[PDB]
Amino acid sequence: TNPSTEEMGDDFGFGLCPFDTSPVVKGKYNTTLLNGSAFYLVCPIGWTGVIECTAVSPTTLRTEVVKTFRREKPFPHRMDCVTTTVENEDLFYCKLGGNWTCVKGEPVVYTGGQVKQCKWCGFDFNEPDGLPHYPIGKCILANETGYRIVDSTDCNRDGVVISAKGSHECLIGNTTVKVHASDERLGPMPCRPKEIVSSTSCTFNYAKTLKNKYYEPRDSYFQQYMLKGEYQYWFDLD
Amino acid sequence: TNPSTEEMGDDFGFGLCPFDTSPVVKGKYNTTLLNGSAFYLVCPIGWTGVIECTAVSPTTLRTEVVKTFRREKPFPHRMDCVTTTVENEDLFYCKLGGNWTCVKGEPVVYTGGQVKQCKWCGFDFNEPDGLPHYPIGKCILANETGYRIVDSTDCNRDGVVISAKGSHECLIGNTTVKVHASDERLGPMPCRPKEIVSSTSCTFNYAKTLKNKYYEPRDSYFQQYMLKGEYQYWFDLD
Repeated sequence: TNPSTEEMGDDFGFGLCPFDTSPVVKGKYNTTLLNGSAFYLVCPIGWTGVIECTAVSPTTLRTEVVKTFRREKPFPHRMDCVTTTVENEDLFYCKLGGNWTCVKGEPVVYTGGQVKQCKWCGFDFNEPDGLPHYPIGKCILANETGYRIVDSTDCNRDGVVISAKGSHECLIGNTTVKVHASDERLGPMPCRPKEIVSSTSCTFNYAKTLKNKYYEPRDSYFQQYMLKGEYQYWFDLD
Repeated sequence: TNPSTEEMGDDFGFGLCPFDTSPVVKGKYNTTLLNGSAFYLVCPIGWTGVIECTAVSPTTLRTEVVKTFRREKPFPHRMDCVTTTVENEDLFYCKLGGNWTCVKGEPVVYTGGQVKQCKWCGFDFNEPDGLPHYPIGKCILANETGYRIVDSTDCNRDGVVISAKGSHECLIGNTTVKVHASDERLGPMPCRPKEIVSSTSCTFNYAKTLKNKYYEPRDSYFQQYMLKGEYQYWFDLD
């Protein structure tokens, strides 16, 4: 008295205000567990702030300070915190702090492991089948509950775009996925077809497609995607 | 006498030995009508040399030239001197000489008129709908007996050459021209095919082509000449 200064080292975290003073908060962000007398703060990584175990006269009008806990340098990572909160379902990496304090920043890029879910342009699958390269779009692991970005492929495969509204469905891997066209030239749909509806000598089987687009595989007796204009057929003779 | 010298006129014809003497001809071509003690010269178009009334006396053997008739510059054309013969079935421009005296040579040449037969690669031809330009190769009229000569586009029209031994029956005009292959790259069949064969549930026709050559026309449906490698096909898809 009056004032003081306790050079707050890195491993600061908990102490006791002196005479049951009424402390306050004024710094950079909000990450307090203030009691009313002593205190206890939660994962103050990168937190520049201070508090004065104050005093105030009710009757008269003045307010002083008996102990200042000052700070000017960052706090590196410390005890058991989490560097990754959530947002809707994206795993933005915790920028300025820890749990429930997590200020947002960048998304978490991909390093390695073994995946268990993947989502893209408005659809989600589970295994390599049908996709040009696995991983893609964005994915996650079995342990967690939010996605990790990695790639940013264009919802497009030469004229064919994977939106989420209109028109003809088709199955990549194992899941129904919508698709929306663009041009009108030759173009291989990357999505295996929906329903094979049919109807020895001259036998034919056929599906449903868009304009001038072919879907794998080619017919046997012709070796040329028997396109047509709206239906890619599949012939078979005796 | 002795040894005259009758420079026969440019309009010479009938012959007249004197006091009985079997003639002897020593000319360029072979165009002398020998009729006893009197010759007759029919069409000597550009012919020189000499011809002499030689006599034979059985006592001594002093052959005596009494009447020698001579021509000093080539003879012109006059009356019934046909200068247009043939060989088997091939006309040739009779260089020098007329009736039964066609020392043939260079070929005839076209210039117009009114035709009704043309010939090319092992098969005779009639109507214009087909070969790239009517007429072509060699042709004749209705009055003559043999063909002329005007053009010579080789019997090779895009990959395929046309010859005489099989192996596929394809038609042009109203004829029936044989044809054989030669390479693999995509080429257009220049002869409408012969027999159509079929095989509603899935109606379709098929004939025979070769490797990658297409018999016109394309089905409006798949709007591209289909093929297998050994056949070309035709649907009716209502």
